[PDB]
Order: sequence, then structure tokens, then C-alpha cells
Amino acid sequence: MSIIAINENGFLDKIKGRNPLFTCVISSIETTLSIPISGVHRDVIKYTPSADVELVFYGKSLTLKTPPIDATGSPTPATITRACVELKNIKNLHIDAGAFVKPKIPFIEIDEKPTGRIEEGKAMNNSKELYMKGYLLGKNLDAELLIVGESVPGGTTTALGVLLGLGYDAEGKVSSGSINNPHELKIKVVREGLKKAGINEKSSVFDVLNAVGDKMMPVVAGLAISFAERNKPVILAGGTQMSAVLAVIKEINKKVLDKNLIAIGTTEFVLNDKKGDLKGIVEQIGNVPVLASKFYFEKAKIEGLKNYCKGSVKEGVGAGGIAVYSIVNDLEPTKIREFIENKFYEWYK
Amino acid sequence: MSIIAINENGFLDKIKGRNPLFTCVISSIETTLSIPISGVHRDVIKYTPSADVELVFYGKSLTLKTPPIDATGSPTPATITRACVELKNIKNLHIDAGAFVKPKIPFIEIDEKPTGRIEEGKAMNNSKELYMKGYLLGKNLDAELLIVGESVPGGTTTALGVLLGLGYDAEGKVSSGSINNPHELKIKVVREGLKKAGINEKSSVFDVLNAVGDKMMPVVAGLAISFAERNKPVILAGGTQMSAVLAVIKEINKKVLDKNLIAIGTTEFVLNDKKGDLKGIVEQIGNVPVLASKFYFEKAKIEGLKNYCKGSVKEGVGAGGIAVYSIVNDLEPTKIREFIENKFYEWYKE
Ligand SMILES: Nc1ncnc2ncn([C@H]3O[C@H](COP(=O)(O)O)[C@@H](O)[C@H]3O)c12
Ligand SMILES: Nc1ncnc2ncn([C@H]3O[C@H](COP(=O)(O)O)[C@@H](O)[C@H]3O)c12
Ligand SMILES: O=C(O)c1cccnc1
Ligand SMILES: O=C(O)c1cccnc1
Repeated sequence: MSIIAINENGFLDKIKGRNPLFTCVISSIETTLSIPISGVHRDVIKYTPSADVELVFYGKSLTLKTPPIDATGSPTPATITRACVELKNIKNLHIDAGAFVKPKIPFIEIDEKPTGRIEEGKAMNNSKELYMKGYLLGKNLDAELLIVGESVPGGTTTALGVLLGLGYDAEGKVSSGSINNPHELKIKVVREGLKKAGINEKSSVFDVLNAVGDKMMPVVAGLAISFAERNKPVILAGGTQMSAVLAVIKEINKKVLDKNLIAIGTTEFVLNDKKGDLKGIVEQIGNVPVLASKFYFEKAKIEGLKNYCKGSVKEGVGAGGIAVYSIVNDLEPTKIREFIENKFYEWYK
Repeated sequence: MSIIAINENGFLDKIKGRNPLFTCVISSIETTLSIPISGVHRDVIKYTPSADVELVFYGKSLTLKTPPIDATGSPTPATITRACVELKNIKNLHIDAGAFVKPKIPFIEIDEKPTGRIEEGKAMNNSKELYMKGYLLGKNLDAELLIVGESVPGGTTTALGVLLGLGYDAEGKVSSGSINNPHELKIKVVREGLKKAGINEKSSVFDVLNAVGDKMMPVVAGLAISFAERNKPVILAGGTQMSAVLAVIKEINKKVLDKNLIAIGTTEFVLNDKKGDLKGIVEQIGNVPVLASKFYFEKAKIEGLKNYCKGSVKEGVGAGGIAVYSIVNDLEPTKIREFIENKFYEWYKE
């Protein structure tokens, strides 16, 4: 039907009828101000993480007059996430780990300062502290299931860097937030940063994150470990970015990862992206469920949604994973498309 | 039962066996740095709201070297709140509505800017927006019971100003965070602010808050209404400050008080404060439960706790209300005193 499952291993039955909390962890990356690594449109990238979570939580962007778009003009995947929050009454609370511009909605502040210059190997100096903060926050969140997404423009580059720094075969395998995927530029950036920071086989996961990660990653790892340690399921709601978070979790607490309570929840558009290879990254990390939602956007009435099928946007803001939860719990998939179609005119003017 | 109850109305049964979320809403008031209205010690007042929630959430204050103290040197009531969250495994997540210096723990940011000059009638310009933010946040907090506290040094003064601005008889009835309760100074501050802002019987509740409230108040009112509207109980965990919040709630949504889902949870020290009159404020607002926890601090080894019985500190950081929840759910009250005594050296090196 409307969920594509790889290595499902009973995970879907652990989430049917369970009470979720959705949280999106946001960050900005200083590199994106000067180097065109991101597929988010340059005119909105500084405002995109906060505008995304404003749309999800409040129903419209406040930091921008219309919600964000990718380079090809397709709408933010926060449109999908908002549709699911409304259609399934999903409680949502969002976390800042360094957006350039902060949300105008209530939000959880973990670190005001953006992710740094990846090409200098100076992403952050505090990845262990951010992990600890995500874990301690997670212990105070009460839900039966955590659905944790991201909005980090540039985050497919940091995902590549972290996977490479940990020793995985990831060149050419990470996705992009738009149709074009400038792999040569991304490799140049992360290889430079890994070299400058002296990353090698002996480096710890926190050294790798400090060099070329983004600040969302340790926070999400902490939240996820806090839930799985308590025997609660977690959907890492994202694409190849969440494969990097999964690799980080394996380095921090493999025993918790081995409980089989953590899955990747993404979209059909990422799973079927021929310019990357999500399934192939995950195979290197472990036997972890990969679940992808189908949207039937080929027959959407919004051209920008039809363009997801060509590679525009694909994923983000937890869209794929929140849709997996929603569809497993009985939401008819075309209700997502119809919701967006209904709200699109007022959102985009 | 170690609980003093006024107009209980069966509320104690609504909180027994329910899973709580504890949240402390923090703010700072610009007036407190210029005029000595607060009972929090002037050396630490700027840092107190954030140090309080750091103690509760993490177990250590992180900018201050030790936790806060009142003007007499007695320990912050966050000691009680920390004891309860540990002893009863209470989940907690704290909210900033304008502390001067922010927490170093994760926290929910609602408004970074402090509450302004009460004596100028310029507390804030955005009470309506702050109410809506607390309301929408509350819809996204999943708990069976909300325990909502505050840490707002100077908050007994803004409580007096809001109560007077709404037309209550409140002079001499608000409490104080230390032994001295400077009623004549407080009344001058708030009546000057009310006059400057032009507040009268035609003003809205948001006009009153914009003149002389603190930013915690509309946030808490929104949180509380969001829960009670959903048929869930709320403990307003504070003293005379929460009576002002209750009056705000009545102005915004009086019918929600008819559900009997909102109670004030405070300490014996506030209820029995002979320099204030909590019961006499609440009687003017409505038939709302007022529940007060007993601590048996007369028998403590630490002078700082014994001083609560003489009027030091009294309440704050949700201590009274979280203790009401804990005692109703079978916590032996003296385990609080004992926990504090056991950690006092780690916290204060005394
Ligand atoms: N693609 C997107 N388009 C419009 N709005 C978006 N908000 C998030 N994303 C998504 O794309 C970004 C990652 O892709 P890259 O590495 O190319 O920047 C993240 O922000 C992700 O959430 C968006
Ligand atoms: N009294 C206190 N002493 C030490 N630390 C405190 N933290 C909060 N309070 C408490 O006292 C303050 C209100 O009293 P006033 O209007 O006199 O300032 C609030 O901060 C309240 O939480 C404290
Ligand atoms: O692979 C990802 O994580 C991804 C792809 C497209 C857009 N946002 C994220
Ligand atoms: O009356 C109050 O609200 C109060 C009294 C003392 C300390 N904190 C609050």
C-alpha cells in the first residue's frame, strides 16, 4: 500500500495506536552563507528553519511572508508536516540548535549559535554537551513514540562529512534538497574540513561532529537514545541526514541501538532518489527499519508538489516520517495532498 | 493530611494518581534593579529565575556558584521543587518570558525581553500575544495534570498592581519573598504606573497587564486555560502571585472557572502569612480551591529552612504546589526537608 518498508522487523506494529510527540530540530550552517551547498533557495535560506517550524506549529510562516521554497520553486516539506499535524492532531514542539533567525513561535532553545564553517573543520566545539542536552530534554518529554525531524539547510553536506569521517562509503550517496546535487562541491567542503581538523580512524564521534557535523545531529541522537533506552520507539524523520544521525547513535550507544526501537522514516522521493543511495548507507550501519511514505503527488493539483517526483525538495521538516506515522494510523494518503492543495493559495499569497 | 485546604471542592481527588508535567515560567522585572520591592537578595536577583530552574532541571545552578537566596540569606524555594521532582520523578520543562539572564539548560523561549518599568506603567506591550503563546504552547504539552509555577522576583508587586487595576481590594494582601513586606513602597509603585497608563474600569485585562503586570502572568493564564478547556486539572503553583493570575483567567474566560479544574497550590507559609491575605483575595475572585502544603521546617537543622517559619522566602518556583501534588500522591512531607538537608552541602557548601 502506501508505505515502502525495508527491514521492517515488526516496527510498524509498535507505532499503531501509540501516542506521538513530533519535534523538529533546527540549525543553520555558516558555510551556506558563502558556498552554494544547499538546495534551499538562496533568497530564503537564512529564514528557512524558523519559517518551517512556524508553519508546522502555527499554520503560517512569520519570519517570511510566504513559506520557504527550494531552488526550483517547490514548496517546503513543512507543508506535508503541517497537514499531518492538523489531520491527525499531533502535538508538536520544536527545538533550536542554531538557526540564523529564531522562530517567532514558542520553541525550545538548546544553543543560540549556528553551526560553523564546515570547510574549516570548525562546525562546533560542543557536540558532547549538545548530546547531553538532547538526552536530558528527552527524559522530560512524555510520549509513547518520538517522531524527530530536522530543518537544516546544508544538512546533506554535513551528513556526508560525518559519514565519511566515521569511515563509511558515502561519497555520491547523500541526497539534496533540490533536483541538482553538487556532489563535487560537497566532497570538496567536507574533505577540507576533515583534513583541517585532523580527523582519522582514531577520532571519536564527537571529534567528527565538532569538525563537520551540524548541531541538530547530537541533539537528535540524545533525544532518540533517551526514548529507546526507555523502551519507546523513535522515528528519525528524515532522509540521508538521518542516516548520519543513525551512525552517530551507533557510536554513542550501540547497545541502545541494538534494541530495534529506532527506525528511519522518510519519503518515497528520498528512497527512490537515483542521485543518492539511502538504503546503501543504512546497510553499512546495521539492520535498521527504513520506512517511506507515498504521497501520490503525480496527480497533485499544485505544480510545485508534482515536482517532488522530479527531485525537488524530496524531504525535510520530518515530513516523510510524520506521514509514515499518520498513514500507519489510518490517514488516507491523498488527504495530505488535498490539505496542501486547499491551503496553498493563502500560504503562497 | 499535611495539606491545608480551602474550598477543596473535591479537587484533591482530581490530582491523585494523575501523571503531571511541572513547568516554571520565569521573568525579570526592570523595576527590581532600581527600587527594592523584591525579597530576593539584590546580589543575585538578576540571575535568580534562571538559577532556580537550572537547579530544578539539572540539579545545579550554572551561572551562580550556589543557588539563590532571599534578603535574609535563606535558600531558594527551588530546593523544595528539586526535592519533589527527584523524589516523585516529575517531568519538568521550563519557560522563559523575559529573565534578564537566560538559563543554561534547555528551556522554552516565549519572549526574550524582560518585563519593563512598572512605576512608569510600561510593563509590556504584548500581553495579548503572550497569552496566545501560552495557550498554543499548552495545547502541545501532553500531561494529565499541569503544575505551573513561577520565578519572578518582584512578582508580588506586579500581582498587587494587576489586582488593583482589575478593581479588587488588594492593598496589604499580597505576600513577599522575605520577612520584610514593603507594602507602602509596592503600593506607590503600582498606583503610579496605573495612573500613568490611564488604567480604569474601562481598561481591558490586557491593558492592565501591559501597564503593571509581569510577562509570566499572561503566559500562565494561557497555559492554564488551554488545559482546563481540555478538561484537565491545573495547579497554579504559587501564592498571591497566582491569585493575580487567577483574576486574569477570570477576565479572559470566566466560564472555565466553573469547571473546578484550576486550583491555587501554595505553602503553609503564604496561607498563614500575617503580613498578607491570600484567602481574602481569592474570596473576591470566586469559589476556587486553595491548597497549601505543610513542611515541618520548625524541626529542621538548617537555620535557612527554619527561617521560612519566620517569613523568609515562603514560596516560589512552584514549591508549594508541587509539594501539594507530591503529598497527595503519598510522599511523606518530611522527606522534602530531609532531601534538602542531605544536599545542602553540595548546593551551598554549608
Ligand atoms: N529542500 C527544502 N526546500 C525548502 N524548504 C525546506 N525546508 C527544509 N528542507 C530540507 O532540505 C534541507 C536539506 O537539503 P540541502 O542539504 O540541499 O540543504 C533541509 O533544510 C531539509 O529539512 C527544505
Ligand atoms: N523569595 C525567593 N528567595 C530566593 N529565591 C527565590 N526564587 C523565587 N523566589 C520567589 O520570590 C519572588 C517573589 O517575591 P518578591 O515579590 O518579594 O520578589 C519570586 O521570584 C518567587 O518565585 C525566591
Ligand atoms: O536526504 C535528506 O536528508 C534530505 C533530502 C532532501 C531534503 N532534505 C533532506
Ligand atoms: O505570594 C507569593 O506569590 C509569593 C510569596 C513569597 C515568595 N514568592 C511568592
